[PDB]
Amino acid sequence: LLMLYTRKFEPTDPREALQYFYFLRNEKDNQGESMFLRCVSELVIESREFDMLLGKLEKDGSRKPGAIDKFTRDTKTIINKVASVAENKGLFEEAAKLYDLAKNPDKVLELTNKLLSPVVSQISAPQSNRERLKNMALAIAERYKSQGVSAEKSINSTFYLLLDLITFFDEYHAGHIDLSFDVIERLKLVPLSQDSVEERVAAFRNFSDEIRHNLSEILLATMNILFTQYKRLKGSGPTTLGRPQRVQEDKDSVLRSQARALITFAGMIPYRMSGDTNARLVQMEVLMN
Amino acid sequence: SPSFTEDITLSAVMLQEEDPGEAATMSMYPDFLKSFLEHPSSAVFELIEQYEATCNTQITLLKKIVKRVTPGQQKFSKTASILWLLQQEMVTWRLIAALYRDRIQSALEEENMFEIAAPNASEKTIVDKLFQRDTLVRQSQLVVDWLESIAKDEVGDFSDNIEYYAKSVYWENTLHTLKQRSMLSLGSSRPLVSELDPDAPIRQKLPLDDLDREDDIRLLKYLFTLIRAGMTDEAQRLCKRCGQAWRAATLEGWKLYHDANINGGTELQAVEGNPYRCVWKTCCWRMAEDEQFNKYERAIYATLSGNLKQLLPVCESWEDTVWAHFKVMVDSLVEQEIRASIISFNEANELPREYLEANWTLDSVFEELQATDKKRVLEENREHYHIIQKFVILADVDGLMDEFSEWLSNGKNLLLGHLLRFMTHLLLFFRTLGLQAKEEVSVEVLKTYIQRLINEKQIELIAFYVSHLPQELAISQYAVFLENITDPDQRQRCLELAKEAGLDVASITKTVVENTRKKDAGEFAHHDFAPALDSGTSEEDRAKIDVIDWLVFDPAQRAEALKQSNAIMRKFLASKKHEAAKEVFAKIPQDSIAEIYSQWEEQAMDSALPAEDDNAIREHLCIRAYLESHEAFNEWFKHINSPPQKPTLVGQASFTEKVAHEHKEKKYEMDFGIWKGHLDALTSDVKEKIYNVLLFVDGGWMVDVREDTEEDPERSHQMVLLRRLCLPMMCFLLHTVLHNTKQYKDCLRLADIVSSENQKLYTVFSKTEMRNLLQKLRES
Repeated sequence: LLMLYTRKFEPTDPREALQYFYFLRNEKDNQGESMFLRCVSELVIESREFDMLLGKLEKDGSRKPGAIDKFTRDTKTIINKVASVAENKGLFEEAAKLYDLAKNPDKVLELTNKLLSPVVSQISAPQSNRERLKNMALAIAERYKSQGVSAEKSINSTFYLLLDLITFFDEYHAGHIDLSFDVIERLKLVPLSQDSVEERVAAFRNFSDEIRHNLSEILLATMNILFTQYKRLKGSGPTTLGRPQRVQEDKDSVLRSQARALITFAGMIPYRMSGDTNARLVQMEVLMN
Repeated sequence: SPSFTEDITLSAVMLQEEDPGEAATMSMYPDFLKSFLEHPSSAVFELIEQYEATCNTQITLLKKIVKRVTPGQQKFSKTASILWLLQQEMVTWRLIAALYRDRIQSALEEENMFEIAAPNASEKTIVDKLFQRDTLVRQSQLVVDWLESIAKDEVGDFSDNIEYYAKSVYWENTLHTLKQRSMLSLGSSRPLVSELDPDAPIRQKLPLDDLDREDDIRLLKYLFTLIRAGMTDEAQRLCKRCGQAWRAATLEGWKLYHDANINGGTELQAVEGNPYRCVWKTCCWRMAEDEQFNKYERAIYATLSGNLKQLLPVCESWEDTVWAHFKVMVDSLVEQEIRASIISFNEANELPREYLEANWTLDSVFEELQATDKKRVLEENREHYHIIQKFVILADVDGLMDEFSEWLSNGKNLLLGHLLRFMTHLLLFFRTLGLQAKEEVSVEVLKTYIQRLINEKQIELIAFYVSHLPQELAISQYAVFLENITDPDQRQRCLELAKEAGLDVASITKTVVENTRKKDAGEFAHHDFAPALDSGTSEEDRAKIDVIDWLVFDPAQRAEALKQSNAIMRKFLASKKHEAAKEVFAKIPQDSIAEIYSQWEEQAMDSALPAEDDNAIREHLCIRAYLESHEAFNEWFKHINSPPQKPTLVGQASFTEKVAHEHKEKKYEMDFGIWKGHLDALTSDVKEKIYNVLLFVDGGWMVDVREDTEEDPERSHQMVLLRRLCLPMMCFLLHTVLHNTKQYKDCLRLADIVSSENQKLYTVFSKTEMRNLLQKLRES
């Protein structure tokens, strides 16, 4: 009877349905959870409206009170459980926003990693859902920077690393090869000499499986830029567009050291990657030397 | 019958819902197809009776639903309206079926129409001659039989229902009041008849009592309806109920006279009536010109006269007005050949000149119907069923096709799935009659109908109806269908149903393949490395991946499946999705080439074996070899990069530490031996396969016998591109491996051997590349 009568006005304004739910506080299941909890979760899913129910952050500050806050207590637990059911239904962005309301950055940062890692792996096109996810993630990052909100430092550093990675790929896709270059050496993941390979090894075990996957694309763009540099220098002789031959030769020698170190590390990584990636690594590096 | 029990019971099990009509609609079609199974396509009439019977059972089903609806719910008012449209389509079935069975009988009997004779015997000879001779009146008679069969079906048991309408006291109120006037101290100041005559009041102008006259009017509804239907047995029934045996007598003034007792003893052949009937109808004609009647008598005898103006008042329906058209024209005709057959041309009856000389045709039926300035008939005229059935009568094929055109212009929302099916049966019986309608309109209707049909899915339904199409369209639509059939159970079931009901599935799968090829394609570049900033899976990529299943399901499609799979392997690699290539290789069996070879052998025929199957064998093998050498090089590269351990180099330590160093050195011995053995085996195998793909077919690659630009110029372009792409680095990697293995003597002979223009392998290296190989030979 109750649930059918709720059906009579499910899409009505929120708090109205809330007093209906309020009667269901006394009711629950001895086989698990409460009908109250399940219904509030499902209906707020249908709602996608929160600033009145749980309240809202002014921008990111204190949570302004919600409607249920007046008649109910300890609403952060409801926040967490509801966003848990949301992500169980795959409602990732809204669950993340709800934990932003909850002040629980851990799952927020984890999930934004799983969100950005695929979209980061595509080209930089204006008005893209890649850009949407980028924007929400950078908003999260800026909020936590301003707030001093600190997760496990491993995840924090990896996330700042990722953000710098998007900066890199944006430069690459815009064709600002020099800017992307500067970005990568300040990212200091550039093994110019063979001695940086074991440093890259040390960096590797710091990584989770997902970024371990994405290192392949990272090094792909890397060798792309490297080969462009070497070929452009080779095409620039001393009688064409300047760039004297001695400087080009010395820089190409340094670059060849870098490329051979890159291939050595690519071979001596500890977990298996794509054989296509391996072959392409080797064949652009032969083009390099 | 079980059909009625099923109707009521499923009405109970179905009323919970709110759209039972379409559920029953789909429920109809399996019966359609089963019936097509049990009976042939020359038995279309029995098909029509089974149509009507089953759709009548469903009529009853919707009646049961609508009546089981509680008051105050028009949610099933839609159900009742659809049920109404259902009865309209039913009567359309009756109309067309009878009309064209009469058409068939006419076509059978065309060569003996019309007669001539002179009066020699009883006038029933005149009568049955007249009935047999003409067509126009014949179909008029049949359509009248239609309408009044409708009427009597509506009637049914009005007999048992009048059990409760009955009064058998003649003018009881006038009776009792004149009795009390004669009976009491005080009479009444009220005028009444002294006579019981059916014309006692109006002849005497004297009043009658309201209850008297109004139970009269009530029985007038009863019998008026009964005879507008002509329900004559019930007519004499009601007469002999209420004691109007006078009126029952009045009923007989028109039915003619006969007798045939020219045989045997004095026995009844016919005694029926008074032969004064021609003049008696003339008398009724003039009584009509006299007017002053009740509605009922006015209508009945203006009917018995076919008097148009005094028949105007009572008939206002579309059915009533067309009915009256037929009645009037049938009468005028029938009396015309009465006077024609019975020899006379002098005065024996009087009628107005225009009535005598009015001509009659089936065109006039609908011209009158249209020209009716009565808005009831006018609005009924625009109703679809009416237009449909009057086109049925008229055979106006151009008007029908244009009208269907405006229907489809409005779309399919006005033409529900059952409407589309009904127009479909329309066209079906057209064809089984060898009558052909306009084909683009037909295919438009059918495609919209099949759109419906697929909205209601049910693989068992689709194939026969699709079998009615232009070939390209039928192929495309069964493709759209079966590509959703993705679970092997109903998949194979759909294949058996398709092979049973037409449109083989194999050509369907191929057509899916080339349509997929037509939408999307992969990269092509014989220059080093595929251009991209970031790369990943595409919708086109997945579509090309997943079009394959349709071919791979059928074991018989293996040849073309392999051909297109190798082509898409080419697209994989040239679009830099070798991972897609390897996944598809894992998907496809490794013995497919041998299976195809064995199958072409098993037919005991190998002469018609073209270059093509054996080519497909070569592509499959060449992709296998190139990919395998690829992961072999990668495996050797990863293995060499994984040393067992470095030698222990710690200095002075403890005795237990010395034992630990000895254990470390022994472990180093085993690991180094195993790792080096594997490394050298991998090195040897890698160079072996390098030569195999570098010294294959005169050092060729992807090479094939048929590179015809008549078959595919793009195939040749792709293949030369593949060689120009893959050859350079393959040679350079061989140079690097041999140099690392200190095989510089092999580098010098291998670097000097890279010109095979026999199988397109001598013009794949470039100026900068040949410079690079010059420096490689220089390092060696």
